[PDB]
Amino acid sequence: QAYVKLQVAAGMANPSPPVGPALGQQGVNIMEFCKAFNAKTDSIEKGLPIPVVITVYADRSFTFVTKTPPAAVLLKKAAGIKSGSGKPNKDKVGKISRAQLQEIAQTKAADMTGADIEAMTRSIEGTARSMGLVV
Amino acid sequence: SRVAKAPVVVPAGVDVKINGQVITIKGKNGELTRTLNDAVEVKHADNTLTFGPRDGYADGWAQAGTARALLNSMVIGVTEGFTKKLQLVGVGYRAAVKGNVINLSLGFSHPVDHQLPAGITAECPTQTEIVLKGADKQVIGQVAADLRAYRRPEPYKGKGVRYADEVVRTKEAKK
Amino acid sequence: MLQPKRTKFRKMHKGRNRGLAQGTDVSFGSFGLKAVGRGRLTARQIEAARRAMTRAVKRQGKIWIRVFPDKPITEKPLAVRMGKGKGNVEYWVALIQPGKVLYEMDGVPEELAREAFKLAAAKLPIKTTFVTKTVM
Amino acid sequence: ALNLQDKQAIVAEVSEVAKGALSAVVADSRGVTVDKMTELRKAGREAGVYMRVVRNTLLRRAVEGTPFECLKDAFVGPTLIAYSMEHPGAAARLFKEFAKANAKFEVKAAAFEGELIPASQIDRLATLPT
Amino acid sequence: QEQSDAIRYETLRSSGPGGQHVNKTDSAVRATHLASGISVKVQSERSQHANKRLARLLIAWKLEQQQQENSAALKSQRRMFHHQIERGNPRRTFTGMAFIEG
Amino acid sequence: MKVRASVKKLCRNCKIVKRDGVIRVICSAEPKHKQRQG
Amino acid sequence: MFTINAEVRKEQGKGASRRLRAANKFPAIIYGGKEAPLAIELDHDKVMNMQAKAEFYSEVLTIVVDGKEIKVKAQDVQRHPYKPKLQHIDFVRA
RNA sequence: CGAUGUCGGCUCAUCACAUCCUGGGGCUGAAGUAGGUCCCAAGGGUAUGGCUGUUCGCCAUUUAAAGUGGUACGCGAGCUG
RNA sequence: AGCCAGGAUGUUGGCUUAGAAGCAGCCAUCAUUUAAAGAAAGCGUAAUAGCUCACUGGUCGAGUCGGCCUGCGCGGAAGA
Ligand SMILES: [Mg+2]
Ligand SMILES: [Mg+2]
Ligand SMILES: [Mg+2]
Ligand SMILES: [Mg+2]
Ligand SMILES: [Mg+2]
Ligand SMILES: [Mg+2]
Ligand SMILES: [Mg+2]
Ligand SMILES: [Mg+2]
Ligand SMILES: [Mg+2]
Ligand SMILES: [Mg+2]
Ligand SMILES: [Mg+2]
Ligand SMILES: [Mg+2]
Ligand SMILES: [Mg+2]
Ligand SMILES: [Mg+2]
Ligand SMILES: [Mg+2]
Ligand SMILES: [Mg+2]
Ligand SMILES: [Mg+2]
Ligand SMILES: [Mg+2]
Ligand SMILES: [Mg+2]
Ligand SMILES: [Mg+2]
Ligand SMILES: [Mg+2]
Ligand SMILES: [Mg+2]
Ligand SMILES: [Mg+2]
Ligand SMILES: [Mg+2]
Ligand SMILES: [Zn+2]
Repeated sequence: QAYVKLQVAAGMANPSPPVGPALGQQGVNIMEFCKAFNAKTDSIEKGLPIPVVITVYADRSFTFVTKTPPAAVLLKKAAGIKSGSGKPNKDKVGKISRAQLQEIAQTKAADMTGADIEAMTRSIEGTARSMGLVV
Repeated sequence: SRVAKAPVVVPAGVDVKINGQVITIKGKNGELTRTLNDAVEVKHADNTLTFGPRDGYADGWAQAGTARALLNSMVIGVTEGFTKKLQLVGVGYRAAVKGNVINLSLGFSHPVDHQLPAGITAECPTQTEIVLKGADKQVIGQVAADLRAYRRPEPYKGKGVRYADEVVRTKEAKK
Repeated sequence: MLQPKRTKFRKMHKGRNRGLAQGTDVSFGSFGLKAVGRGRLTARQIEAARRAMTRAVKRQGKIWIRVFPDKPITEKPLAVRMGKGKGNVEYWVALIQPGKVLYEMDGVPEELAREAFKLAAAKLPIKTTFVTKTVM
Repeated sequence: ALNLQDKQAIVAEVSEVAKGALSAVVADSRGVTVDKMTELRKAGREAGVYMRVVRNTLLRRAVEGTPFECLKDAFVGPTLIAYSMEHPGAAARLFKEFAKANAKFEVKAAAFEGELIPASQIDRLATLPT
Repeated sequence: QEQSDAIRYETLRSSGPGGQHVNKTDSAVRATHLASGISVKVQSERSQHANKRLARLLIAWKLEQQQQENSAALKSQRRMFHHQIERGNPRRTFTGMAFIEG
Repeated sequence: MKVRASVKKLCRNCKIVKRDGVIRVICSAEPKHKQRQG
Repeated sequence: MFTINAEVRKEQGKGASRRLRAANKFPAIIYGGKEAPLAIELDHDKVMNMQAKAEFYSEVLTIVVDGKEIKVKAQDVQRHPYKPKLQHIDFVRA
């Protein structure tokens, strides 16, 4: 029920500008989500986006369970760049490697619905290829 | 054709009386009599009605399908009947019933007073909603259409008499 | 607007336009716009159809014009009597007999060629049809 | 699908029923994508992708396929009862997993016949190798 | 702006008729340029068609003048600029033989 | 209503109907697509 | 393999060929070799369906005329100028 | 061609509908007001002046509107000239 | 054809933008769980959010679909 994922990098407490009214459409407050978010980000490093499920239940007591950091920012850390690629196929921005890709896919295995991590490594391979990153 | 294939079952306590092209169906709700086109052959088979073309009639099957649908609606009407639910939208709009006359306040300078036919009975659970019940599907649809024609739902706010099931597409005044 | 660069004579007899055409097979492209009807296409009409089909195919593939307007058509100016010599050449036409392949096209899919030829045929005075290369 | 692809699919199910002895049944009248994804993840984390949820239980598709072996499954065709084969191991534990699947928010449409692989009854057999 | 060729023709009788067939025939052509305000009336020929052609040329020519008085008023404005330059409060001041500042 | 000699389906939801010997296009989605041959 | 049933034309010429094409047939001729040419009439629809295939003009064809198989190849086809129709076909004995 | 008198005005019209107004209606880039466009519709109605011989046109001021055409560009054995 | 469900993961693809998250535009237009799902066909927003669609499976249970050639009709079609 209204389980919607719209947040930013954890480094910003009370991320009012980027998200704003969407996080406060219903009778939900702005403070409860931020306090839960920081409560979780105590246990991880700061600065990364973190997706969370949000059941806005009637008694004003929401159930939230979080996921892994986005593979987008994770492959951004892997490429050590900020901008991925524009007009990708004409000009190659950077080059990326299968084994470290497998290192990427092994750690996020628990959250992703994949048993053979080779499939998810092909998935992240295609993701990087579109991202402008030929492996 | 394919509609005419399916026989119309007559439940318990539904007196069917075929006479040439005139069929009188009678149920707990009421009685409905309807004459069919000459091109239709209708026969009652011990619990059911079946329809087909008469030989020498070009549009036999289409007429038969129409007859099958009409008689099936007659069956449904005499057993449980049909109901249409209108519900007014807009400030100041309301409806009331006085026996068999719906009094409508739809933003007019005069009272709108819709008389009903014999078979249709109306009621208003609220001021906004009009639920009307009847045996004949065509008559109830026609009365609902008349009421909705009193004030057709506008496109800019959906204001007007609307069918509850109806979705009123809303337009925006672009500035 | 096609027009002969030079002509050996400046004016031409009315003539007649009986008979079936000669360029009947698709010869250069893969698809063709064939004339079912009979008549004369002006240079303006040929240009208009060519523009429509070129724009429809997005300047992709290749298009042949298999008819060329080489018959000059004269008109007398408004408010002039019936004698006093032949009128001035105003435009050029190609006589079209039933069966004439008017335009050909390839390098495009068959459906795109059909769509382009439909838009082009809307600009022509004669009735047309869609044809394809036939082996033999 | 033209007849050839249907023939490969029927050969596939015949091969799978030949290869694997045990199986389970499921009917998704109010089978949610969540429970379906969980039954897929169950098969995946236990073993390879061979395990499927294939809904090929027609009166002329699975009923045509079964006369090879497990002819007793021919009667099951009516009323949309699906299958989930299980190749390796003697009497794997995924029979009861559908019992929990029906327990947790399903209208009870599968009715858990169990197809009597050991020629048992329809009622659950909680006894399995451990 | 080059106002579009949207001429509109109205063909009527001619002024200063001189004759029965003239009194009765409608041969003068009054042309009007829409979104301009230019209305001419050509009747300097025996027939409608010559007047209509002359009217096309004359609409062209009257827009050509409208252009000419427009550009000529711009000419006049540009010279008048040469007489309205106050040789005082400078917007900007440059010094020396090499314009050394701003 | 568009009254035309050439009435066509303008989208998916346009439907050709012959009513009282007149070809008409009735569109549930778009009232602008309502057409009547004439 | 394409097998084309044919009849020997009773009469020949312009009017006769018009009459065949009106009666949903069309003329054709088998020539080639030392045998004299054979003028045949063919059912138009059958042969139109056959020649829709591209191999109609490549493979060897069998014309059955008077209960006699003749091996040919389609040498040339006369098409109606603006209709999907066949006017005449040349077969060369194969 | 042993004569079918022209323009305009006046008087008196009559018909058509491709409708200016009034009437009905669809769509609208139709909130309302006011519009735009199309469809139906010919019952009735549908300016006075200044200038010019004018028709027209421009202008002034009206009007619900100041329709478009046919009628020997209706109408001189009806008038004017 | 109607009827029941899914229509997801990478991903909210990166930019330039004021913001762009399928739907402002440019390009790539791929890969994964695969009965099936387009870096998105349409609708929806400030951007989201959100509703259909593609496809797919389920029920029903005999025809169905659109191209071609053709006969005869229909609209297009207003005047004193
Ligand atoms: Mg000659
Ligand atoms: Mg020639
Ligand atoms: Mg003189
Ligand atoms: Mg004259
Ligand atoms: Mg009617
Ligand atoms: Mg019209
Ligand atoms: Mg002859
Ligand atoms: Mg005379
Ligand atoms: Mg006389
Ligand atoms: Mg009208
Ligand atoms: Mg209107
Ligand atoms: Mg009148
Ligand atoms: Mg009248
Ligand atoms: Mg009348
Ligand atoms: Mg009356
Ligand atoms: Mg006249
Ligand atoms: Mg007169
Ligand atoms: Mg008059
Ligand atoms: Mg008189
Ligand atoms: Mg007079
Ligand atoms: Mg007289
Ligand atoms: Mg005088
Ligand atoms: Mg279906
Ligand atoms: Mg017609
Ligand atoms: Zn539409």
